[PDB]
Amino acid sequence: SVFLESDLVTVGLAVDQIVGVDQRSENFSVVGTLKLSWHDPKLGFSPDQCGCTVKSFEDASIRAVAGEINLPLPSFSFYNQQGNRWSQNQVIFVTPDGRASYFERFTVTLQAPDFDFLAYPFDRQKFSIKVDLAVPTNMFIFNEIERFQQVVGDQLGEEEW
Amino acid sequence: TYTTGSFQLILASLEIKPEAHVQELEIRLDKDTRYLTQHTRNLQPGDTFHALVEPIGEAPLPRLRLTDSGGKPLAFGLIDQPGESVELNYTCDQDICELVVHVDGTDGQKDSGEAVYRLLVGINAPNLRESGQTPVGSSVFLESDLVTVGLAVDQIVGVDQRSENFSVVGTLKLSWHDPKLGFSPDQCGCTVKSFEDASIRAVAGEINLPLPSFSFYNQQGNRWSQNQVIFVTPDGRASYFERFTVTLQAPDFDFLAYPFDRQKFSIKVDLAVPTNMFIFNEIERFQQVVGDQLGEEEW
Amino acid sequence: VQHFTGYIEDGRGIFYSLPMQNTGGNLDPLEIDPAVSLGQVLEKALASENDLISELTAVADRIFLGWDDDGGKGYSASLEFTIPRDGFAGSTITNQRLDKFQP
Repeated sequence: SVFLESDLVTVGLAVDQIVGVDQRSENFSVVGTLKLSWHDPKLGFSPDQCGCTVKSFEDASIRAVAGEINLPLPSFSFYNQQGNRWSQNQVIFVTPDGRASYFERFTVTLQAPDFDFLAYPFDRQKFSIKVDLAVPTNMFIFNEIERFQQVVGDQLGEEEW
Repeated sequence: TYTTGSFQLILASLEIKPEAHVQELEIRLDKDTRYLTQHTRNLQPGDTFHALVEPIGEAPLPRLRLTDSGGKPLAFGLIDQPGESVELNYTCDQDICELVVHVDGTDGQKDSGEAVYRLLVGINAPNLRESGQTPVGSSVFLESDLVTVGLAVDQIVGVDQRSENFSVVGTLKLSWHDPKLGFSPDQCGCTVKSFEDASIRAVAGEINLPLPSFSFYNQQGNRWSQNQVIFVTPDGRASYFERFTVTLQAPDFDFLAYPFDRQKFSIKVDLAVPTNMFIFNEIERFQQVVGDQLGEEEW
Repeated sequence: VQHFTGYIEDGRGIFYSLPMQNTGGNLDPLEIDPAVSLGQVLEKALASENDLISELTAVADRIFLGWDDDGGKGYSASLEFTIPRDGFAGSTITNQRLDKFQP
């Protein structure tokens, strides 16, 4: 190909549980896991020097590792996030073949401006979790969706929603 | 006690042969495990490495390979003329080269059930089989570090039944033995090295050696840690102590039988490092788990 | 001294005029360019037993008199080289993954 092709990243989101719903300010807090996986050979390395098959970044977002590597990376953001997201198990794995993966377990309060409580308690709501790539389409694009684990998940006991 | 460390002086030889020693491993191939790798020591130049896997309960004949630290091939596997068992031999040419042995049924991907294989791996030993004095020598594989963990709960601070979480305060103790953390007390003039107000990740970052960093799996928000301390002894013994107030998310609250429901408060501490590096070996009962409180209690 | 910068998109091969480490990437470096030989050694390596070490000295040896395979910074030694009479970097089939040997 003669044109510069946008990098392909596969994204997967799963929801462990719906932590809460605030119906007056119209937001909802959800905890789950987010996985990203792309292939940028510029991230590659020779395993002869480091002596290992994986390079690991921990407790740092994609923006921070991009800043300390100075190469473009598919940084993202929760579009309707309120306040500071609580991230844990945040990790980035890079292989010599350029395969890079990002994993995060997040508790996030997302603002929902489409709550229609006119039919309460018979109303049915749409909890939309939007993850926007912070980089333009010409650089990275969400290509496909990874079903690494079930989206809704299984909980013991009943549930409000 | 004797002491170990790296020094400099302001060569000769040892006997006529380097120390030779072999060990064994029972590797289980199942549906969730169709591949395994094991790391080895430095293997000073001139040392020879021998590997041989055989099947016990069947004859699947899993393939073997031997690569470097990064996975570059160094030795392949050729089946012997007699039936069953395989033989692999490799002599290094560079100093401080780590070897990883790979066992895989890449061609034998058919699934029937769990299988067991006996793998004999030795260094400097040209022995055809185990022969004798197998455990007298040192281990040839890189062994995961052993850490003892102890958790105690001072009290249950609170339970939030709508968001399904609970806040608990307690104490956590970790204790391992990594000689790379050791030091000579001649320089510092003390028998303990102390790190304070810093998590294991931070001290690992400022020492640049692997340490058994952990995390509360279901933690919500920032854990409140105090008395956070790490003690290191010259003999490599390291201990971590923390008093924590943590809000843990509990997705297994079943309030269908309230107020007759009985709940399970699960406090999970996950090691942030892989099993091949550190493993929780045993549990330290340094103090009572539930603890004693004056007055009644909601839970 | 003579120093030439080198980079190939896939390591297919670049000759040098005759009248070492790597700056980056996963490349493991080592008068006609063998084109199909890449394909034959690729297919031969897969589903092969007790040969993956062997194909190197078996087939890639016919570029002889210049066999100075770096394979990493382990060598770290220059070669004066010799010319008998008066008168392709990278592409060394290796492995990187640890959970599965995929050349």
